[PDB]
Amino acid sequence: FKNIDGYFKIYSKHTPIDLPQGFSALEPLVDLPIGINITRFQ
Amino acid sequence: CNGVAGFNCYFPLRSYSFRPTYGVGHQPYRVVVLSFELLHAPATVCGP
Repeated sequence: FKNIDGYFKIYSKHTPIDLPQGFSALEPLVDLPIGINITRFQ
Repeated sequence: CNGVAGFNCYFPLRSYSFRPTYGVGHQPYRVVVLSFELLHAPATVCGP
């Protein structure tokens, strides 16, 4: 999750298998023109 | 006026009672107003 230049960007990746080894890039999923201020999440 | 009509107590509404028999400059006009915003913004709405 990133928030830059008034845009919210979400990248995602899924895999069927403590964190595993190996390399696997994440592909872009969604961009949103929301333009708010973000400081905390849950 | 204790919530009742009377002298100096007028209901602030008035009816139109539109009829097809009025003059040309008397029938109701259907009006719309479109307002834009020319500023720096994400610019969600844009033309074809």
